[PDB]
Amino acid sequence: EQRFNNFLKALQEKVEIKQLNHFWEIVVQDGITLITKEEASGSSVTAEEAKKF
Repeated sequence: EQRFNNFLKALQEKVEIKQLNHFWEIVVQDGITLITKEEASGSSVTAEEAKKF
């Protein structure tokens, strides 16, 4: 859970800089579901609320 969670955070941060003809804007509007890492609690929910927007 935690290793893939921080990996997901790293890769979503990385994809959040490629400004192309199509990019993570679709992933932005994909915020209808879990788009931020969550391991058990604590830093998980805090990072979720921080990266919700």
